[PDB]
Amino acid sequence: VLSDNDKTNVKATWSKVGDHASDYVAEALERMFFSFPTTKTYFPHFDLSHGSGQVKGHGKKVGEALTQAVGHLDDLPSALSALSDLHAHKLRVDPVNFKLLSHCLLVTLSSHQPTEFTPEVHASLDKFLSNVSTVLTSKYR
Amino acid sequence: VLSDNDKTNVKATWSKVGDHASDYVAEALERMFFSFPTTKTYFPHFDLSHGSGQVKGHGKKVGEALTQAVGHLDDLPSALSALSDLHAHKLRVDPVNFKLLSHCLLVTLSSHQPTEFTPEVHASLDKFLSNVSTVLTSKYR
Amino acid sequence: VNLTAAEKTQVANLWGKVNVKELGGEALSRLLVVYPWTRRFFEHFGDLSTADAVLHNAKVLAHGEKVLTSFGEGLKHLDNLKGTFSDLSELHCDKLHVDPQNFRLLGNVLVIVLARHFGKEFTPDVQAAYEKVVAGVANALAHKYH
Amino acid sequence: VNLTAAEKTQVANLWGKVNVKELGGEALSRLLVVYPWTRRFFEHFGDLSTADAVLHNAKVLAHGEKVLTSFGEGLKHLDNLKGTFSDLSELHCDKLHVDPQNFRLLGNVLVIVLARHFGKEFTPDVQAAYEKVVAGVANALAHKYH
Ligand code: HEM
Ligand code: HEM
Ligand code: HEM
Ligand code: HEM
Repeated sequence: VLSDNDKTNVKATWSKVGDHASDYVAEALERMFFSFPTTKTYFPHFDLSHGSGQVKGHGKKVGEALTQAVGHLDDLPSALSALSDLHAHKLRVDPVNFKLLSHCLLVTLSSHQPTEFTPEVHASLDKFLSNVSTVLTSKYR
Repeated sequence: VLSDNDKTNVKATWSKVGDHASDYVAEALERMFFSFPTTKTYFPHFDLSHGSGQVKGHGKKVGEALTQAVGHLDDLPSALSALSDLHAHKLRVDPVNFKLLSHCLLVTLSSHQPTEFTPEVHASLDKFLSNVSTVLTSKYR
Repeated sequence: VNLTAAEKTQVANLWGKVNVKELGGEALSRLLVVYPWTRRFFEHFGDLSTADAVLHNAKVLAHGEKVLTSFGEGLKHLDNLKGTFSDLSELHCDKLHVDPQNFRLLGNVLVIVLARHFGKEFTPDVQAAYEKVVAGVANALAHKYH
Repeated sequence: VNLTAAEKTQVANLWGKVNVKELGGEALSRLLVVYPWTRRFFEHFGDLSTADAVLHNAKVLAHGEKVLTSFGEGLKHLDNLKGTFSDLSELHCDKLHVDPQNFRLLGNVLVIVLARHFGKEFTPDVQAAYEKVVAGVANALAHKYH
């Protein structure tokens, strides 16, 4: 389902992000919390104000997982196996929330890399983030 | 992924359905059109009134695809190949609608088979219908 | 919520036949078995690692009753679900931190449960009425989120 | 929709800078490329076979301009989106047979298109306000469905 062109578009995109992965994802979560407050129900233990250490820490960890996914597009179920277990057994985030984060990830990318976020690139990234979301919820039931 | 027990539960449910598949599915679809009126935007050419012959005819076809699905649980992609082409390239039903019909299929089966429709069977059937939906939309992009 | 006079009768008639303890128990039970991740909010009730523990947990069954009984309260104020469920919306958001998506999931299970118990009586039309009711209830409980 | 005074000013300030043709073209274009099943409503718009065909489709671009002009107009009535879009809502349901999920899809594309054009002036607060408006507009447009 991820075509060779979709994988090329994905790695192209993430390579332009570069060392900004952690900051961009940190910014994606804040965009999620502000525009989609229901997602905040999963972080009652976080200070969710702008610049909080907990969100920045979380952005970093989420970014690293996406970097791994970008590195293993042929076998995402195997790259994300431990996070898969975690979200299924402990975190238990309703699957509708993955789409909201994916959406805020696209807004962040698009805002930071305007000329590189082409329609076809957008299309590939949406398929990827939906793919990662499927993998992370794959063991829920 | 459907475990052995889920497949047992699906096959038991459907064996218990028997010659009622056309009637049960035609009913599901009516429950869908009336409960979820947005779904009727895909059938503007249909008689959607209560008891409809057109809906009945369509239910027979949909039941047939379900029966074939039930008979090929290990390889749904292969069994539903022609159907996933058609929904992808022609019908282009938004992925959101497949849940609405699944929900009414569960309403119909629970109504007609209350003793067989246990929490566990319920869960197995929901996973199955979600698997059918995923396969039917697998070629959308 | 926008319901016809014929639909309100249908809604009220069926609910007078509803055992809130039994169907309450079952609706919450089925939520936790069918969508196992919803068990996160009730882990303090005891062992919920399996379908069978879930079905035999006294606190899960008792909570399902409480929940259905609150749902019944909504039915007494169908023109004003927002007002009725205002305090509970604030409670679920601020204190319970429950993702309102769950309200929708519970709604769907409630319909399957009414259907399971009432057979033939739960017609496509009776269903349409309750589908509008569960979405109204869901939206109302979500309304005070922030 | 319920916007604070700060948010409404933000909505209006960003839109004054929107090139309706340019960004409406892009937004419809990106809808058809990102979510290819949406092209089912544009079978008569000529070539939509490739992503670059979509992108050079004079009728897609034009219709996109038309859509955002209407969106734009709806931003003059943020206290009453349902009344504003009531006629278009009946038209999309009864004439065009457009599954209203599509409005939610376009809303998301629009937010992304706005981010892309405005960059870092489209702050998280600015997105949040615009998220409220696109769900409000989508909601107004689905409202007369039956
Ligand atoms: C809106 C969707 C999501 C929600 C609501 C969510 C929720 C959570 C929560 C509450 C935690 C625990 C955070 C903590 O207490 O430190 C967490 C951990 C984590 N999740 Fe998610 N998640 C979402 C999507 C994702 C996605 C798309 C990824 C893939 C990158 C991901 C990967 C992770 C990682 C890498 C951790 C930290 C794991 C660890 O410490 O071992 N999550 N998630
Ligand atoms: C997941 C369960 C579904 C199954 C098993 C299924 C299968 C089928 C089958 C067997 C046909 C008839 C093919 C033929 O012989 O020409 C069909 C056609 C069709 N399907 Fe589905 N589909 C499903 C979901 C949906 C949903 C949710 C919708 C939209 C609400 C939909 C929309 C349609 C439409 C509009 C047609 C053409 C009807 C006509 O011939 O006029 N499908 N599908
Ligand atoms: C849809 C899934 C729902 C979940 C997962 C959920 C979650 C919870 C939780 C965890 C509690 C507190 C239990 C405890 O810690 O002792 C609670 C309380 C409560 N809920 Fe829900 N809720 C849901 C939906 C509903 C619905 C639809 C209603 C009907 C209006 C409802 C009405 C109530 C009531 C009346 C209480 C007791 C509040 C009090 O007075 O302390 N809930 N809910
Ligand atoms: C997002 C998915 C949407 C789809 C698939 C869609 C579909 C269509 C179609 C097929 C037409 C008639 C085709 C034509 O003009 O040749 C149309 C007309 C129109 N639509 Fe949409 N629409 C969408 C969203 C929107 C939105 C968000 C708005 C405004 C906020 C809008 C406003 C209009 C207007 C103003 C017309 C022209 C009506 C007329 O002149 O009679 N549409 N739409």
